[PDB]
Amino acid sequence: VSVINTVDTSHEDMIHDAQMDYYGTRLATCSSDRSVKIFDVRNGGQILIADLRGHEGPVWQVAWAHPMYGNILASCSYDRKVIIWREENGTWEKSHEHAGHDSSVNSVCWAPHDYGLILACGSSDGAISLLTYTGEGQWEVKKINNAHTIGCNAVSWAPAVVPGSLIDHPSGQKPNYIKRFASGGCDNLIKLWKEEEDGQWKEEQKLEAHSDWVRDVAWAPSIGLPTSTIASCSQDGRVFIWTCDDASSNTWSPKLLHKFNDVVWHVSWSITANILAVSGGDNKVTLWKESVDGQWVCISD
Amino acid sequence: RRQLGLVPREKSVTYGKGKLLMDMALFMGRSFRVGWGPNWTLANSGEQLFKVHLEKLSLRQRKPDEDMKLYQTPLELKLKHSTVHVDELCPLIVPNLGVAVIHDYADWVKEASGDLPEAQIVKHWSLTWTLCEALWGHLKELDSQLNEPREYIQILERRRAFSRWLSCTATPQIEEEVSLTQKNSPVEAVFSYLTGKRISEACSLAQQSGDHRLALLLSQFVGSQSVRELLTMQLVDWHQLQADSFIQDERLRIFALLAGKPVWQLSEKKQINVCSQLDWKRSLAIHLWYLLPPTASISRALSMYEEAFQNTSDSDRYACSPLPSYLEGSGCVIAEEQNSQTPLRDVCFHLLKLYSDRHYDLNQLLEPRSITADPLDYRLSWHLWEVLRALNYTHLSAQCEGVLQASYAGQLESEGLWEWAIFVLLHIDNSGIREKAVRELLTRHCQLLETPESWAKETFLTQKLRVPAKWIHEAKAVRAHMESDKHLEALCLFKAEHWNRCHKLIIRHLASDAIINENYDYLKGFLEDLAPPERSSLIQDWETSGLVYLDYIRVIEMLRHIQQVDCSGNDLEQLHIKVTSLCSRIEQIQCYSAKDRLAQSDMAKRVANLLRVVLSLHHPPDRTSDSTPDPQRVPLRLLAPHIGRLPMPEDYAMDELRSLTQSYLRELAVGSL
Amino acid sequence: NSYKKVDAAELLRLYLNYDLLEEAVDLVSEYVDAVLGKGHQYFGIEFPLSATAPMVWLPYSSIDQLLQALGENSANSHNIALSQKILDKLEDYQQKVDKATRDLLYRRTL
Amino acid sequence: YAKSVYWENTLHTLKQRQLTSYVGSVRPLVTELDPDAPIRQKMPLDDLDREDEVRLLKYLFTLIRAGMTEEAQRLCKRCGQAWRAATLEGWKLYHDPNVNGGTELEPVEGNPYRRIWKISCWRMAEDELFNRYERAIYAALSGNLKQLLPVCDTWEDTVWAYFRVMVDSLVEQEIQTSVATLDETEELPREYLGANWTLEKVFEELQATDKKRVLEENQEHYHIVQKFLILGDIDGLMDEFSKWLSKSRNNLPGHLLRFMTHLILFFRTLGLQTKEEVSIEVLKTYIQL
Repeated sequence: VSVINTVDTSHEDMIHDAQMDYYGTRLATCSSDRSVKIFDVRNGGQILIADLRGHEGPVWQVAWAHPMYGNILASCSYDRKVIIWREENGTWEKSHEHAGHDSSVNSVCWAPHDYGLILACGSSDGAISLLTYTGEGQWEVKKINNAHTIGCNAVSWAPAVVPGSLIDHPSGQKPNYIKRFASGGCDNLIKLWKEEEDGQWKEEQKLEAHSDWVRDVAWAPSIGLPTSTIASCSQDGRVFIWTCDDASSNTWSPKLLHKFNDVVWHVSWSITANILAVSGGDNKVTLWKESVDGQWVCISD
Repeated sequence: RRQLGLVPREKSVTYGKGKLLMDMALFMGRSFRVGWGPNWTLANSGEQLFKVHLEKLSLRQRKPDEDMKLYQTPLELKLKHSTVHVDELCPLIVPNLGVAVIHDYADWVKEASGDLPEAQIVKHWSLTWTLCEALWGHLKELDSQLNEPREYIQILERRRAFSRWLSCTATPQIEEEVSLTQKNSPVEAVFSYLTGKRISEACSLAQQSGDHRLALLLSQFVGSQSVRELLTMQLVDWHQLQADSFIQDERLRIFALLAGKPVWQLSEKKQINVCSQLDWKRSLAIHLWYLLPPTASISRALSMYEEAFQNTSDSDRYACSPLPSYLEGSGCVIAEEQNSQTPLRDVCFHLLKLYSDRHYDLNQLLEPRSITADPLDYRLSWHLWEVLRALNYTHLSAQCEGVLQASYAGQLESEGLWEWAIFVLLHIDNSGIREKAVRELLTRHCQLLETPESWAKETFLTQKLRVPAKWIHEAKAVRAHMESDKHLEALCLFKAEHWNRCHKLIIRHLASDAIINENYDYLKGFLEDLAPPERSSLIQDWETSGLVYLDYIRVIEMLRHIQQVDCSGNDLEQLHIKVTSLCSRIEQIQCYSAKDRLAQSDMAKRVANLLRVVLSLHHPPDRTSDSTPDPQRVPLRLLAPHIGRLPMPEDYAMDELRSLTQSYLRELAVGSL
Repeated sequence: NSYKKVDAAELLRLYLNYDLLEEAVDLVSEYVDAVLGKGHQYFGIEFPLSATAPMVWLPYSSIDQLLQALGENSANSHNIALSQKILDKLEDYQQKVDKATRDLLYRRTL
Repeated sequence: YAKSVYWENTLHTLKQRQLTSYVGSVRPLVTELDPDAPIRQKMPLDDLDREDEVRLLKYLFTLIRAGMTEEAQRLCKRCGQAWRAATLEGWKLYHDPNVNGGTELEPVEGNPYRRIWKISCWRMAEDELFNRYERAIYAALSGNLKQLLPVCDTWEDTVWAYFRVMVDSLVEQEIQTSVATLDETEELPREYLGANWTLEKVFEELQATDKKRVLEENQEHYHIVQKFLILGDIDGLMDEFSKWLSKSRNNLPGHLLRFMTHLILFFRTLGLQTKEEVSIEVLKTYIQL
């Protein structure tokens, strides 16, 4: 590892998330100071683009959209809100505000651009929302009530090319994009979710191996890999990898990667899927690699 | 005050309280998240790796003039030894079935093995590719035979070549060992030479030391089995007679080596282990030269060596374990790791196993830990697999190929060789994964600034790798949306052949400013390539927009030409018909801005003046005065029915009326003469 | 008593930025008791700590910095007593966050 | 899903919200229950009625695309849409036979405001708030090819969209030349009244389309025959048969060679002339079948 930049992010209070754009040209950061702060970071510089104040509580996650839709950012808060923000002519204003949750919204994640411009959001009431851009400023909103018991903590989408799921298609038709996502919660469950032929959303599969509240869950990008893979982390300090080795079997295997001395907070996949980052309760990140023997090895200690 | 730091976690009032769900500042008020970026970049907020770092996963400390050649030369070798197939929407790259690549790599590493600071890794790659030259490459001995070379001759030349490699892997340590031992003990120096097969130098040093009947004994040991059996008896006799214990243990070690005895048991109950203190290569070389006949295989020497370093029920261990060159000398007695059921070994040992057994493992062979002190260096791992795949080894898993190709493509993205990350991802047999992996990567790395470096990578990808150029410009259009340039968005969307997106952008952002600056010949460059019937019959609203701007330009061009050449009445009939076709169509343009409304009115003032010059060339004077044709002699009767349709403001239209009353009053002042 | 109804944490950030440590100790002494319902209406809070309400929040980042900003002057017995006035009250609060959490979990498991 | 009322689930949801026991979430919905309320309020239905309306509108379009407009009316009547069952009559041509002095009494037919009704149906075709299938239903009865082609997703549907509007446009041109109406102050659109039509033109516009399916179907053997039989052009059809034989003789479908033979025998039986060198070579190819 080597440092490029050491951004002085002007936040007065605890930072909860730090995410770049699809190209690594910009940085967004959110905090207990009711702000999301956007920077230019090109060539190791720093320039503040915006102090996006306009949540009323602590902000718990940020997510950039795919550049195919233009310069769009989402963020979620303790105040029950999800706000969507956009850069047009070079200025930032609010482009949606969704308050349709019954407690703190702890996570947000965008769909693969192949599904359309769709956002997912997970809430402390136990629900999940999906927000689909319909056109001309408008949004459809679906609310999966009671998606987790006790509370919902994290949401992450499946990549739009599921491995193997193309073999039966004769040349000249479109792929039938089977929209899916994963979510974690205070019921100790990870759950997999799918859209059905009526446009309703359904609990497809459960993943049960943590002995404590699941903090986070992330799906691996299907770049080069012929398997479908997920990481998830917990309040008992575990990290599990989960493989699905046949997309027609829909069958998943839990592989313990590590168990730390305290909580694990977040799990984050490399843009080439081959490496995992893991945020530890002793304020550290650790970095993890799959070998050709399929074993998970640390690269930070 | 000054602000204080974030209080370290063991002094937080939140310490241990992460389960107190009713207070969100206990449940999440000390949590954080982290974000990856391209080139293996990370955004962070922890204790060491308020603030955020930007970080990179990167291999070594940047000599770009040196580091890059250890990727680029192997890649410009492999790109000679695969075929590119173009029968799918995304091309496929497939190995050339054969042997040549082993020599391309072996002679490249022979050049590279000198001055370069990666010298430990480059010399281990030299051992691996000269082992591939010893085990599957040929160009010299077998290749002299004008007949199909029998398996027996192949097995023998493979042993003759490996019976060079096991000396070349030993010489520099023998030459240091001899430089030290020669002046203190010539017996250890003679033994060191013999452990590298240097029997000529061992005999020479024994004639130099005063050990002439040792030199004579050594000089004959290159064939006759009788001397191996005569020393076997002589050692049995010296032991039984208790005369061994008056001979040097160092000299008894030479006699045991020559007699083909890996361990000897003395009358003192001392044991002399002949392989003691040695490295793993000279240990295997003793099995190949001294413990076997000339007529044995590599696979029997390798198995007798594996029979020498493992636990049995009936023998002590006498050989060392095969380990990667970065773990040799370390003193590491690997203490039987209580998770790691597969003990680590050298890539050179795994290749010797794959030569001894065609169904031996490929996973532990291609894993970087067998090659280097770095779990991120797939440089040799991928180039070994894309030689084994060419040698028709096929028992790797598709997850393991996927992890190899994705890890090496990520190693190539991270240190900036993203065009070669595409070359690796183009060896993905699965078309649906291959197209998405290449288009997703292109969508990150294609720039709006068409630099010499972007142009070199774009020409490499299109002219070597056959990557469809449509996706380079799909990527540049997705980049042009993020960096707001709607000229480069229009142009890169047009470089992706969807007409209606280019046209309905041109008519709103490019047409009006181009007309306002008389930059016609530029606006024409978009419009005449949209105009062909196989494109324009797909364009919405074309005939009232793009065709109106373009017929206006082509009317100006056809007058720009008639103002320079002796053109015919047939061409001026055409020009009058083209102008008359244009008046009640500038009438019909969808003008969204005041610029568009000004472009429309200056096009109209230009057309009203074009119509006069076209008509005074239809009404030239009689042949009695050598004067130029007057645009003010044009009949009112042919002007007014078309000017009375042109979208012109008062400041344009009342001037047209002063020009029309000037020609009307001339139709009267030449009606009364 | 206007700004407490907008953000008592941005006020506490200001009071730490300006060394107003006794006003910060009594602001925290009000805010913790406003979350315990004794004055929630003066702090904008809709609902005080109950297993029948949204989950509550406090600026522990600023409270850890206030306890340090007091403790940096550990030669003064007043700074010690002002630190204890926070600590003793934060367990009187957190035993009730524990009970409210147990009362709530027993209403999301029936 | 609905089985006793039109928009039954939104009706149930409104009647449930009228009860003072409603501790439900207030999803934004229509508050009125006429069929224009979603477009007047710009509010949604609930998603069961919003599936049934989308199901029903495709079946109504599929029936009208099959001439079964009377079954589309019966399906509207069967699904409680007594209103949409009436809109599916408003295109009928006007007639009072009794103007000529009957000896008994005869019924008055059609719509004496058919022109204003077509203008109103064209307005229902062009707002993006209407479903593609409801826009296409009113377009296929008001000449709006421009809002009909957004649903025509076969070669046959695309030929049908041109021919259905070509007849409707030529009918409007004869009517608006022969029937002197008075004091009508609104126009039918000049893109449709000013439409020049020919058979050749329709079979160039069918090669100008972006719909790649239609561009691939407009190259298969029977769709080529169908173009030429509609044109009446036997001269170009025998050059198609020559353009096929000269490339494909040994590989042509045996039933297509039976058809090509029997179409030449049909033309000969009618005394219709063919390119007899090609007729000879089709017959020789079919003896060689």
